[PDB]
Amino acid sequence: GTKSIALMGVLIAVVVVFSRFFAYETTFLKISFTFIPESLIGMIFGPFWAGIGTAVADVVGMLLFPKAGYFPGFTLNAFLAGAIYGYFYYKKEMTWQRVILATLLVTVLINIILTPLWLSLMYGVNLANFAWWVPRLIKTVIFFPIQVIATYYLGNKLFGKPL
Amino acid sequence: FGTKSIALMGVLIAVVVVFSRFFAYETTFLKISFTFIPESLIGMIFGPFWAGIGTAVADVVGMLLFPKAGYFPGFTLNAFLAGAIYGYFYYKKEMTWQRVILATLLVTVLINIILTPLWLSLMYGVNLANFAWWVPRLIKTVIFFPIQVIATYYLGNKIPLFGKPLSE
Ligand SMILES: Nc1nc(=O)c2nc(CNc3ccc(C(=O)N[C@@H](CCC(=O)O)C(=O)O)cc3)cnc2[nH]1
Ligand SMILES: Nc1nc(=O)c2nc(CNc3ccc(C(=O)N[C@@H](CCC(=O)O)C(=O)O)cc3)cnc2[nH]1
Repeated sequence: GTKSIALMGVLIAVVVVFSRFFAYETTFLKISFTFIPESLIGMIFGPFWAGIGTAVADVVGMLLFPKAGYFPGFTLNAFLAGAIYGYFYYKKEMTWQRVILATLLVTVLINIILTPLWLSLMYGVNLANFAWWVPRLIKTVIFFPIQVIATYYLGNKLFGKPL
Repeated sequence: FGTKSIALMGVLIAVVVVFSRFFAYETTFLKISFTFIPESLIGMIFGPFWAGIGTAVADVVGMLLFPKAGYFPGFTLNAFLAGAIYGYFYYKKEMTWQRVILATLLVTVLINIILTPLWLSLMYGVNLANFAWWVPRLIKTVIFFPIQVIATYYLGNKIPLFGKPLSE
């Protein structure tokens, strides 16, 4: 489907933009707004194609802007986001309950279980430092509210040609 | 030098004990107290230092009564810190979003995550970190922190103050 493809291209483009220019990016933390386009992309296109949508959005991301370095497991992250967004959100009506438990399953399962894993995995980390976790946990706990408010709102301002 | 501070405080300590022992969720290694509401009132009423001692003793009568689960000091070290934090942010200064958040944040990080699991380390003996030994904890801290910024903020902006503020 073309129409779907145009949409996808633009959306992949926006995800790239968020991660691209307006994130807080430092060596062991990024603060971006890369959750918003991806949940719209989860809503329109559903789990598998939101998954692929965002995974390739990441790889386009690093092919363009590589200085950060490429680590495989981060693109798995992208994919999971898509699937999760899509699976919770495509396409039941947004419910505080479920903007909430999507958003939880994303924060606990990709942000504190896995991203610390990747860096640990191929950056040399003394995981043992649990003063390593303090910015990560300040953040992990501050932005969940932001994320939930924003997602709810976006969720509740026909989607397009998705599937 | 307190004639009524003692009586009313006794009453608040009692509220704390009930909220703590009678009314809230628990299992080994984790809990949701809803004692932040009365312990934050004491931040608001008593300034930091007494609120700290206030809830420290609220803990210890808490355990004079309600013996099983033993007594462990560093938990009452938590209790004094909670009191003192709510005391420092909420007494004599307006409670706004910008500061309910930074109190609830310092209690949460410094006590619920830096310190409490560190006492659970010594008593029950599981020192090591486990993905996901922690996790029910982290689930609880990240789901519930908004509940406290939305409950103590509203504690700070009320429902039917009437008589006299910030002295009583
Ligand atoms: N494939 C790949 N894509 C990337 O964009 C990438 N970027 C970096 C640059 N370094 C970083 C910096 C921060 C975080 C990080 O803390 N990520 C949080 C996201 C928080 C948010 O978006 O709000 C995470 O949990 O993943 C990861 C890698 C390194 N390898 C990569 N590898
Ligand atoms: N001194 C003392 N005070 C207590 O309140 C106490 N309570 C118990 C009962 N067992 C438990 C069970 C759970 C938690 C607990 O995890 N408390 C945490 C909840 C988690 C969090 O920090 O978010 C807390 O908030 O205090 C403490 C004691 C045993 N010894 C004590 N000893």
